[PDB]
Order: sequence, then C-alpha cells, then structure tokens
Amino acid sequence: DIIIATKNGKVRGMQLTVFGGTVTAFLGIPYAQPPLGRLRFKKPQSLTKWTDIWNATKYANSCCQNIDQSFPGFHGSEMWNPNTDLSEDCLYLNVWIPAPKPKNATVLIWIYGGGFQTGTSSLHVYDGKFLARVERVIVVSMNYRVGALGFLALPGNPEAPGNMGLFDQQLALQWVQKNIAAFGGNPKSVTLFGESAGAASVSLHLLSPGSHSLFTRAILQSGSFNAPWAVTSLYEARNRTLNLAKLTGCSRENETEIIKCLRNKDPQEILLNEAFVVPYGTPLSVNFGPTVDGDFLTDMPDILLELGQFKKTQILVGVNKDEGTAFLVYGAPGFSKDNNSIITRKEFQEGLKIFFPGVSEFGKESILFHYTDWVDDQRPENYREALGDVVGDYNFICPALEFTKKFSEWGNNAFFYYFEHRSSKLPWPEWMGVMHGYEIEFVFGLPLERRDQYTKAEEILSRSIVKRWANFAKYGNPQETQNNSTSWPVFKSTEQKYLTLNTESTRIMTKLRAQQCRFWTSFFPKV
Ligand SMILES: *[C@@H]1O[C@H](CO[C@H]2O[C@@H](C)[C@@H](O)[C@@H](O)[C@@H]2O)[C@@H](O[C@@H]2O[C@H](CO)[C@@H](O)[C@H](O)[C@H]2NC(C)=O)[C@H](O)[C@H]1NC(C)=O
Ligand SMILES: *[C@@H]1O[C@H](CO[C@H]2O[C@@H](C)[C@@H](O)[C@@H](O)[C@@H]2O)[C@@H](O[C@@H]2O[C@H](CO)[C@@H](O)[C@H](O)[C@H]2NC(C)=O)[C@H](O)[C@H]1NC(C)=O
Ligand SMILES: *[C@@H]1O[C@H](CO[C@H]2O[C@@H](C)[C@@H](O)[C@@H](O)[C@@H]2O)[C@@H](O)[C@H](O)[C@H]1NC(C)=O
Ligand SMILES: *[C@@H]1O[C@H](CO)[C@@H](O)[C@H](O)[C@H]1NC(C)=O
Ligand SMILES: *[C@@H]1O[C@H](CO)[C@@H](O)[C@H](O)[C@H]1NC(C)=O
Ligand SMILES: *[C@@H]1O[C@H](CO)[C@@H](O)[C@H](O)[C@H]1NC(C)=O
Ligand SMILES: *[P@](=O)(OCC)N(CC)CC
Ligand SMILES: [Cl-]
Ligand SMILES: [Cl-]
Ligand SMILES: [Cl-]
Ligand SMILES: [Cl-]
Ligand SMILES: [Cl-]
Ligand code: NA
Repeated sequence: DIIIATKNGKVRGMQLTVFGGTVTAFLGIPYAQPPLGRLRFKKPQSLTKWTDIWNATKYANSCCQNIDQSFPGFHGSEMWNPNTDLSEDCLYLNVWIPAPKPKNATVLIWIYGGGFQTGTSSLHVYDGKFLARVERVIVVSMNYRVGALGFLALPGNPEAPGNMGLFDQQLALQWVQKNIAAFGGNPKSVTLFGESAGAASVSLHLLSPGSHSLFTRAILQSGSFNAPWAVTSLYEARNRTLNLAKLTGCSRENETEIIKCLRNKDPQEILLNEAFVVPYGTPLSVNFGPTVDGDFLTDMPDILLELGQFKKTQILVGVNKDEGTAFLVYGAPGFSKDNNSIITRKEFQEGLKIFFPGVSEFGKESILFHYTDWVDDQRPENYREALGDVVGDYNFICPALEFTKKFSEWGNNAFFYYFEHRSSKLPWPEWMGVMHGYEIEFVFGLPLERRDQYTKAEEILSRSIVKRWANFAKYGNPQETQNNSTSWPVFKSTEQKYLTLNTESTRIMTKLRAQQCRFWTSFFPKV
C-alpha cells in the first residue's frame, strides 16, 4: 500500500511489475477544478483539498475531441485514438515512480501531440513505466483541453481568452513544482518533452514567462512553434470563434453574450461544428490552436525567437526521415495505404492543391519547380516521394532546423537528431517509410519488452535512445557514455552537425535538407 501526501490530499497509487522489478504508478491525479459549465473556455482554476484518499489507480477521462474514422479497424490509425472515456472533466495527470521510492529523481514531463485538437496521455505508446524502471526517472504526463474547448479565442476577453490548454499544461507543471518532492522527485531537474503539437507546446513554454521557472530543459520531437500549423493569427482566431457562433446559432452582438451562449451548447454540438469554422482545410489543419493572447504568449513568437527572448537552457530537437507520408492518405488523389501509390505528375499537382489551399498558383508552381527536377525522369515512384518530402519538409523538418538554429545562436547547447529507423512492427505500408509518430515507442522503451516481438536490433536501439534522453534530462548532454557509442556533437549555426538514429551505425552529418530548407525558409514565406 503506497500513499503519498500532496498539498491537496493523500493519493493512493498502484504497484507494477516491470522487468523483474517494481514501479509505482499513480494514474489519474486531478490537477485542477473540472472546467465545466461556467468554467468552460476559461483558464484552469486551482484545485482544493480532499481528505479523503484519492485512488490514483486508473487512467482518467480524455478531454472532449473528434476521433479519426478514416481507417476503422486499422491499428495504424486507431492506436492514436483516445482509449478512455471522453469528458470535459479531463484535467488529470499521471506519475510513475521507481520502486523503491527515489531520493531526488530527475523528472520527465510528457506533452502529447494531436494538432491541438486531439490526444491523450493514456495511450500505450506514452506509458512511462519502462523509463521509470530502466532509468530511475520520474515520468509525469497530463491531459489538457484540445480543440475549441482548449483554444477558442475572443482576444483579451477572460471569458474566452485563448490558450486555455496551454494554461492547463502550465498548471500541471506548477503541480509538479509544488508536489513532486513527496514522490521522491527533484523539482529543480525537470525536462519537458513532447511530439508534434506536444513539441510545439514545449517550444512555447520556452517562450512563456509564466513557464520559465517551472522546468529545467526541453526535448522537441517532430514539432516547434514556428511550424506553419502551430500558431493561429488573431484575425483567423476571431473569424473562427464567430464562425462557430454562427454554426451553433450563437451569433450575437455582445461578444460576452456569444460565449455565454456557447457554454449552454452541449459538448457534442461544439465538436461537430469545429471542422467547418474554416472554408478550405487540410489534413494538417489546426482549426483551434495557440494564439498571441498577451498573457501566455506576449508577442508574435517568431519575433521572440529572432530576438533572443526565451528561456536560456539546453534543447534536444529531432525529426523522422519520412514525416510527411502519413498525411498523404488523408486526401491526396491517387494515394492509398493499401497499394504502392505510384501517382502521376497531374496527381502530384492535385495533391499540392489539397495541402496548399490558397496559396497562389505561382506558389504551388514554385514548390513543383523545386521538387520535381528529376535525376532522373525514369523512376516511377518519383512524384509519390516528392509529395511526402514536400509535406514533411514544409511542416516539420525545416521549421525544426530553423528553430534549433535560431535558439542556438543565443549561446545555448542544442542537439539535433534525424530518426531513420522503421519499426519491424509498422502496420502502415513500406512506401510510407520512417513515419511521423513512430519514434515515440522507441523513446518510451516499448522495445525493451522482449515479450513483444520487436527485433533484437530494435531493443538495442531503444535502450540506447532511452539512455541518451535520460542523460539529457539529468545532465544536459544526450551521450551514451559506456558502450563506445558515437559521441553526439552540439548543433551550432555554421556547422549544423546532427546525429542519425538507426539500428546499423549512427552517424554525424551536417546541414540536413540544406537545399530544401533554403526554399521553405527564405523563399516560400514570401508567396
Ligand atoms: C472568414 O469566414 C468567411 C466565411 O464565414 C464562414 O461561415 C462559416 C459558417 C463557414 O461555414 C464557412 O464556410 C464560411 O466561409 C470566409 O469566406 C468565405 O469563403 C467562401 C467564398 O467562396 C464562401 O463559401 C463563404 O461564405 C465566404 N464568406 C462569407 C460567407 O461571407 C473567409 O475565408 C474567412 N476569412 C478568414 C480565412 O479569415
Ligand atoms: C491505389 O489505390 C488508390 C485509392 O483508391 C482505391 O483504393 C484501392 C485499394 C481500390 O480499392 C480502389 O477501388 C479505391 O478507390 C487508387 O486511387 C483511385 O484510382 C482509381 C482508378 O480506378 C480512381 O477511380 C479513383 O478516383 C482513385 N481514388 C481516389 C479518388 O483517390 C489508385 O489508383 C491505386 N493505385 C495503384 C493501384 O497504384
Ligand atoms: C536535490 O538536488 C537539488 C539540486 O538539484 C540540482 O542538481 C541536479 C539535480 C541538476 O539537475 C541541477 O540542474 C539542479 O540544480 C538540491 O538543491 C536539493 O536539496 C536536493 N533535494 C533532496 C536531496 O532532497
Ligand atoms: C480506494 O481503493 C481502496 C483499496 O482498494 C478501497 O479499499 C477504497 O474503498 C477505495 N475508495 C473508493 C472506492 O472510493
Ligand atoms: C455585454 O453583456 C454582458 C453580459 O453580462 C455585460 O456584462 C457587459 O457589460 C456587456 N458589454 C458591454 C459594455 O457592451
Ligand atoms: C551496453 O551494452 C550492453 C551489452 O554489451 C547492453 O546490454 C546494454 O543494454 C548497453 N547499455 C546501453 C545504455 O545501451
Ligand atoms: P501533430 O500534433 O500530429 C500528431 C502526432 N501535427 C500533425 C498531426 C500537428 C498538425
Ligand atoms: Cl504499439
Ligand atoms: Cl532515373
Ligand atoms: Cl553508436
Ligand atoms: Cl537531405
Ligand atoms: Cl531557392
Ligand atoms: Na522562386
């Protein structure tokens, strides 16, 4: 029986057997007042004592959100869907700890992706018990509001100010500051880590003065706040808030009256209209995301980044070899997960239309010009490969590299990875390669479980990544120092060295996608 006293009450956890040892898991601790009724669309409110032993013995509700129904029955997509009840009452967090209780353990705090519209901490690929067992760190993860319920904005209006879900993440870091010593944690050694929209969220906590003192270091997997999908403009945000009002018949003249109307709507009506607050959309659409609210985010974040206005600390930033492929089967003509998807030039051009809505005709042509100068015109998989590269370079790889670069220019050590291993167990087709999302299970250590059908080379790759991630958290340096591993150099502007992660031999390379990112980064933002 393990009871820990928190500032708010006692919590009971549960014991788990992991690799012939024991981990204590406290799943589903509340960290804020449920954001129901009058609290819907407001910032999270702090929680008050219970007294009372809260049983933290199962995952809590995931936050309200639309689900992916493109491939029913398919594990590839469905493994990403929520696996606990959806509810507005979703402001909970999990803590895994080594057994025996550690003395002053480094803490890893996971923030999930999901386009800011979906996601939950209770996915099996986010389970923190292998890390706690193997590296003796504390792993913490939290649910935070997504979609309109998390990011609806009527700028400056405390009834609906924007960024509520970022504030939920933030109030969870506060909970770790106040409470993690009780569990054997070190509040002075906390590393935030996240993937996709979770990584962009980590990058914005680097920018937020309210977050500065709530953590030590940061890890960004496939995402940064300068990615083109990560920040909504004040103009867009309003248009979308009002379009939601119109679609739910909540149009008004008094903006606070609009919000009052939206709080009477049932969670489901709001969810069902979210998708149309926008005329055109893409498979990377973030209808309701971060905005500049003058609170969480004080200025346009590109300005903050450029001018050195962020937390000074080390970062670890990486991307996967084939970020863009997963998205091609959510609407690009000629694509399918059930065949090899050899598309034509005309289909490629149509695909650009899906992913670059408007986007001038000249813009789309320039993308076509940069990516289709074949060497050579023979290769039938040409146009199919070019479209995924277009998508992953624009949306993930080039913003990550540009982020790392601008961050490093202010003096801090930074380390960049390029993840090139495709899981032996991937249920997606071979042509999709090293997909977005599929480093996560390696970082969380799932392949350490032999019972599980990953190869030997995969167990070894994972064990090594886990060590580097843990050494980063504890010591600011992602080395694996014992097994003659390749040493991981800092990423500097000028050299831009990065480390490749794969089962065969890991290399030090330079200037990833140099020629492609010159296009996305200097030229395209003009069109
Ligand atoms: C701001 O919104 C307008 C339109 O407002 C929207 O109403 C919503 C209920 C939604 O269903 C959406 O379809 C509708 O657009 C956007 O302009 C729209 O673009 C096309 C033009 O062919 C029309 O179908 C819309 O009716 C038209 N506006 C209208 C109705 O006046 C506009 O793009 C958007 N501005 C942005 C992006 O900030
Ligand atoms: C790979 O499949 C795609 C996707 O669409 C198809 O999925 C297949 C597995 C099959 O069941 C098919 O009936 C299903 O619609 C194919 O794209 C389609 O190409 C067909 C050619 O008959 C067109 O009629 C469709 O409009 C087009 N689908 C769309 C709208 O995206 C694709 O041709 C196929 N390519 C191969 C075999 O290499
Ligand atoms: C726990 O250690 C505290 C200091 O933490 C520092 O050392 C490393 C953990 C590293 O991550 C640094 O960034 C931190 O500055 C110390 O002040 C506390 O008193 C310790 N608490 C205990 C042992 O109960
Ligand atoms: C919490 O769990 C304990 C131990 O299993 C149980 O005895 C106690 O009644 C529980 N409290 C509840 C069910 O609210
Ligand atoms: C709008 O209506 C709200 C509803 O209570 C009210 O509080 C507010 O004063 C009104 N705003 C103004 C000043 O127009
Ligand atoms: C070091 O290598 C041994 C085998 O020689 C292996 O079992 C262990 O997992 C390795 N440690 C790390 C952190 O990779
Ligand atoms: P991520 O948050 O993706 C989920 C892994 N990204 C694309 C989904 C934001 C648009
Ligand atoms: Cl899995
Ligand atoms: Cl060729
Ligand atoms: Cl190595
Ligand atoms: Cl390259
Ligand atoms: Cl160019
Ligand atoms: Na050009």
